[PDB]
Amino acid sequence: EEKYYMDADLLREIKQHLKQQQEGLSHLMSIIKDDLED
Amino acid sequence: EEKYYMDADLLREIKQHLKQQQEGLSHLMSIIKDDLEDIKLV
Amino acid sequence: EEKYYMDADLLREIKQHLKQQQEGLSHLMSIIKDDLED
Amino acid sequence: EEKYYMDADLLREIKQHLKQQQEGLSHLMSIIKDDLEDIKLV
Ligand SMILES: [Ca+2]
Ligand SMILES: [Ca+2]
Ligand SMILES: [Ca+2]
Ligand SMILES: [Ca+2]
Ligand SMILES: [Ca+2]
Ligand SMILES: [Ca+2]
Repeated sequence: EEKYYMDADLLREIKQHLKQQQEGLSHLMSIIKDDLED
Repeated sequence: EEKYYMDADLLREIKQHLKQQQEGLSHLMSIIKDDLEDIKLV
Repeated sequence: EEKYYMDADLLREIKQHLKQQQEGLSHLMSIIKDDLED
Repeated sequence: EEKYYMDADLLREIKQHLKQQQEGLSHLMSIIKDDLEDIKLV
């Protein structure tokens, strides 16, 4: 079972990056979605 | 059929997103690399 | 009305980046979502 | 309550995503900057 030790700090930073990226994309969609469609 | 105008607000928000992505990727990749690399040749 | 000229190539690259980033995040969610929840 | 193990597959896919993000941001930011900057001092 291949697995990787990490501290809570590193896992938190990974989680935060994914969350913030999604939030950013959703923010952009709120501007550009209606242009992609018309 | 080949050229577009983009509104200022949309361009501003895109540039801000890309800048923030970049700052985030750079930090995250550096800390992942340094934490997982536990033995390094001097 | 402040606006910015660009060619189809540049707009396509912007669109592709946003689409590919979303796809990547959705891909990661298909692995990590059940860990975030339990 | 302070340390974790991450499975190999999840780590692999995260690293791949970050690498791909980075390659994409670098390219996109460079072409945006160069296209919008239309006058440059020699
Ligand atoms: Ca719009
Ligand atoms: Ca407009
Ligand atoms: Ca370490
Ligand atoms: Ca999982
Ligand atoms: Ca496991
Ligand atoms: Ca130009």
